[PDB]
Amino acid sequence: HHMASNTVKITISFDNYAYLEGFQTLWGFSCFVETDETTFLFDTGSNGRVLLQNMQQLDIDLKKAEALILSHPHWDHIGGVDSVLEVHPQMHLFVPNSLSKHLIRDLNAQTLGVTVINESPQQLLPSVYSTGVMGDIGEQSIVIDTEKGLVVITGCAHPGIEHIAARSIEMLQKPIYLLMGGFHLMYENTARISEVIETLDELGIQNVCPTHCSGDLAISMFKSHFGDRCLQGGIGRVITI
Amino acid sequence: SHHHHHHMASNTVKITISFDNYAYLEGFQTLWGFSCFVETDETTFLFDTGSNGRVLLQNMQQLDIDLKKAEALILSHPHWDHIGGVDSVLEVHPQMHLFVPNSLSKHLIRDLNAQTLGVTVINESPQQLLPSVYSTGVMGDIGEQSIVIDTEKGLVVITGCAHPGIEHIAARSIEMLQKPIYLLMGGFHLMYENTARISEVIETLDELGIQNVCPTHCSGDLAISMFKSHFGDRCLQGGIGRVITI
Ligand SMILES: [Mn+2]
Ligand SMILES: [Mn+2]
Ligand SMILES: [Mn+2]
Ligand SMILES: [Mn+2]
Repeated sequence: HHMASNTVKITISFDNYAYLEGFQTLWGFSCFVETDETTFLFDTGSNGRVLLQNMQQLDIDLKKAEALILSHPHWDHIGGVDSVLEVHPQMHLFVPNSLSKHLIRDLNAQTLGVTVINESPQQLLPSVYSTGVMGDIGEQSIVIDTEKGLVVITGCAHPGIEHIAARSIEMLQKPIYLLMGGFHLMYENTARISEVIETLDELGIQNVCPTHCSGDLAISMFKSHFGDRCLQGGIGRVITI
Repeated sequence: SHHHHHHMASNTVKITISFDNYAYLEGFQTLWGFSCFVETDETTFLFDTGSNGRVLLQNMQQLDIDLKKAEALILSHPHWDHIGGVDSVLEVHPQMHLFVPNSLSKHLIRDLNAQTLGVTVINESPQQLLPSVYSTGVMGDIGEQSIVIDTEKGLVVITGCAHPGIEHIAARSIEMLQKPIYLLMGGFHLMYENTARISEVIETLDELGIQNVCPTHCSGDLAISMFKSHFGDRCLQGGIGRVITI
């Protein structure tokens, strides 16, 4: 009994892992989201020239995108904004208040307008919600409401992947079908990661797709724990809900 | 069997402001950030890349700056409005050497190494980078380097946003090379200082003997006005398209 999404197609378009041959791996994250109600870009990687190149090689039509959502102000997620907005300025933007006011001003003058998200969760597009800005760095994740459950996407997940999972489940009172993105576990030891995994098991996370800054150790442990419920990420990966 | 040596000081230096939130010439899009195209006797380099690499390349075309004659790219510090144009510059002209502060992400340094002629990572010690061109070394909490150009008229010190304090960057430069400062230019980060401390900054720069200033970018209109009242013609107008000849 929800106003959920019919089909959701997520394409990783920038990553430091490669799911497909023919793509330059670089540090950063970005993914292209197509639903039956909206189309949007989530983050822009560290390099907008490679990002545009990746999208041409993936047959991603950037001009079909209605909105650009930014997770947090780090170089490896806003590094492609200028290249994206040059070719497709007619977009509404959704950014966290952690972003420089100078940048927010420049973006407003270039696009259909910038919505600034605060600590309060908020719907952005049909079936697409922001967690609100969390953590000291000031990061927002996006929650997509689908028939199979929630799909949560994070940039580097600085506030803690388990706090973002729990925030999303509170917002919409549905379980999480897919938790994906960068988890920022690359500097953590084995013990800590097993605690995170088992908290994600308590919350009932059904599938995960850790990539970007998640860490080789964490990704391996996630794989051995979730098995086939742990999806291979990287540039060119396509996930359909 | 003939020997060849670089000059210690450059006889002529030409500095072109190619990205700024002030405009000196008509018909350029101001945006928050800074970039400088520097031509010396023996080398040509970029100092920072603004916040928007597409606008940066457009500004450089309109200014008849050929990016491809630049031998090096120097980054002052990791803020979005100074590294925002790096990817656009390296796509058209990757055959450059890079000089970056150690406050840059090691992930970003790794990526820049694979795409360029190589990255030199500056630490806390001052360091020569090019003929007549030195870095102060990484200063401040954010980790910002400024460049000191050795000229036959004295030192030309260029700064991105000057987070460590413009008076400390001035003093460091003078310690480095034991020459007076002919020109101190760039963003001085004096935007939210009251007139009382802008005044003690100004007279510290007077005691250091700064001969000319060009505050721009994040300097602040309050400070810029006090600077232009104190220095008169020795305070130069900044902005896109401003060409300073030494
Ligand atoms: Mn991050
Ligand atoms: Mn990241
Ligand atoms: Mn700065
Ligand atoms: Mn700045």
